[PDB]
Amino acid sequence: TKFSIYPPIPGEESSLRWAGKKFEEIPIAHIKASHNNTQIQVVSASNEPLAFASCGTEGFRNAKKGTGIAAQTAGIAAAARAKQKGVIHIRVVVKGLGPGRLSAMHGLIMGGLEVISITDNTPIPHXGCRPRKARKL
Amino acid sequence: NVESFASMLRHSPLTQMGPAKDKLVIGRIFHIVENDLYIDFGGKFHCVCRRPEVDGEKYQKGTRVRLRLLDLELTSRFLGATTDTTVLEANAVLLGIQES
Amino acid sequence: SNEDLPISMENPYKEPLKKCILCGKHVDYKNVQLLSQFVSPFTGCIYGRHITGLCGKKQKEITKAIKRAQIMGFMPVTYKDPAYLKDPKVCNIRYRE
Amino acid sequence: PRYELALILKAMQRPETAATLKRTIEALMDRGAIVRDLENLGERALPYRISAHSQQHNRGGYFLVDFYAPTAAVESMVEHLSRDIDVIRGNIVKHPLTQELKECEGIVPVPLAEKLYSTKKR
Amino acid sequence: AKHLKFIARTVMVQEGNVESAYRTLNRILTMDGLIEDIKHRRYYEKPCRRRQRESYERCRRIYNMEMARKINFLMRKNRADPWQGC
RNA sequence: CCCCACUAUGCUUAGCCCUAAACCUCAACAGUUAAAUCAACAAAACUGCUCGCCAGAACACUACGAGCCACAGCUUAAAACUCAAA
Ligand SMILES: [Mg+2]
Ligand SMILES: [Mg+2]
Ligand SMILES: [Mg+2]
Ligand SMILES: [Mg+2]
Ligand SMILES: [Mg+2]
Ligand SMILES: [Mg+2]
Ligand SMILES: [Mg+2]
Ligand SMILES: [Mg+2]
Ligand SMILES: [Mg+2]
Ligand SMILES: [Mg+2]
Ligand SMILES: [Mg+2]
Ligand SMILES: [Mg+2]
Repeated sequence: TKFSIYPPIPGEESSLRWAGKKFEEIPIAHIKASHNNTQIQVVSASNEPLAFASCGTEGFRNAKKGTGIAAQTAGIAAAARAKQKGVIHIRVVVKGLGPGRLSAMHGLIMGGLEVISITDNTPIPHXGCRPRKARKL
Repeated sequence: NVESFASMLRHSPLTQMGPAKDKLVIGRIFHIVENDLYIDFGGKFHCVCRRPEVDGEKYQKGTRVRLRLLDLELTSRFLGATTDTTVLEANAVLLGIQES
Repeated sequence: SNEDLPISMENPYKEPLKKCILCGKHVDYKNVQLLSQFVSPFTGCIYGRHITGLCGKKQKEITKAIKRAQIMGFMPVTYKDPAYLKDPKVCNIRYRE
Repeated sequence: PRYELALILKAMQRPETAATLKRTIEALMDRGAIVRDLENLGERALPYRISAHSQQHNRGGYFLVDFYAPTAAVESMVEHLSRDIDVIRGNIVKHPLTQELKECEGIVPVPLAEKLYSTKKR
Repeated sequence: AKHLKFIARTVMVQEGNVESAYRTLNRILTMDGLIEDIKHRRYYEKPCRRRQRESYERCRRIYNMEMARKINFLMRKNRADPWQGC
């Protein structure tokens, strides 16, 4: 069948399988790519923590954290700890538009994990809290 | 008995055509540059059509071809202009070679 | 005199005024399937009139109907209803290309 | 005038839902409303989670109540629906059939704006 | 927070080609205007400044679309010289 | 100026305050596109009628007087000395 970019609906019945697990049971790899740091946490379908990594926990401090290579290092480490607990396929939910938005996802790929779905969950208020004032740079 | 200009205009083939959009006409090729064919169909301005790849050898000077007119003259008024920009050529789609 | 002189008339070749796809049709906030055809399938953002192709009157009607449906439990806000993802495509927008 | 009540009810059994619809209609009649028709659009999963009366609702039944009531009867009915624990969400709007859609001639092309600037040679 | 998850802004990875899927997700957010909205929301833009920016963008769009139309209109004249030497 | 923390304040009710580059710095109504169109620039040039306002710069969104729920305030608004420019 033709590939569909839209994810399957949990209520509906779909023939897509990944190692015998349906799309709703795939563990989730949430990525928080801030402007200064990248935090990656991998959780299973039952909201059970599996692996967590960040630039601050992988030998990067201060301005060095806000780099793609630092996020890539955290992604590899996050994959390594998740792979110990039996994680193979992940669903990526990236939050934020930081420099490690894509590089942190690369670390998961090179670490032995497989990416099947990408989701952006950046918080966009619809009118919300008034952000800080503009910088006089 | 002198035919007036209004009589000439009324009975002219161009006037009785009506709108020029999607009208099949016959033109004559008078100038050829590379693969660009300059075809005059009796209008004020000629039309430029690419040489078809299927039978490009037959398209020569003086050859009569069939055209589907889209606009007698290409003009358009853009932002800040006091008058329309004219290309001094007509828009037509080349279909084939007229045969009798 | 001369009978060949031009006369005063309205344009007989004047094509009829173009109409939007929803011209002459009612728009109801409970008609979710129609409303979902004018929002993005990934974000639920309301498409502009340059995409939907609607006129000014119907574009306002759809916008008002969508906003009413969202607050009254008829239309999802953050995404487009999956059951309506197979509707005919009427918005001139392409994402994958 | 004529109104339409977009009524979303909690997913319950037939005796409970039937009692709720009758109880809601009686509230309109107790406030001078003349109920016209009762429509059933079915029951489908709510697009988003709704919390009401310390209850989390994921499914609800859709009904439409058409009635004629005075203007002052609209405010009283809204207060009534809030206290009802079996109503997921209740909104009172004008009946869309009361408004008459004006006939549309079509779309008039908008000419490019002209004479916006002087014709001086800059 | 109250809507169904893994439906909005979700792209399925095809045959493990993560690079194509991410670019598809990035383009969808850009086309809907989400990417530009987030950047301007990092620091509050005062109402006076927002109107000036919107007016600049609207004036920019008019000029960009008008110039683009003229380029396409005159593109047919980009052929070779038919009267070389004259 | 950059970063962090936090208060007045931004919100609601009631009563005040009456200022802005409150500027689209382009008065209201009825018209005209013809002549000499028109200093420049800006957002083309004008007609009829009425109201408001303006007469070198600075002193001066000031002093005094007066009015005001205003009391470090607002509105109205000078003069002397000085300059030949602004
Ligand atoms: Mg909420
Ligand atoms: Mg505070
Ligand atoms: Mg203002
Ligand atoms: Mg003024
Ligand atoms: Mg006046
Ligand atoms: Mg006038
Ligand atoms: Mg001049
Ligand atoms: Mg002042
Ligand atoms: Mg004073
Ligand atoms: Mg005095
Ligand atoms: Mg005083
Ligand atoms: Mg005043």
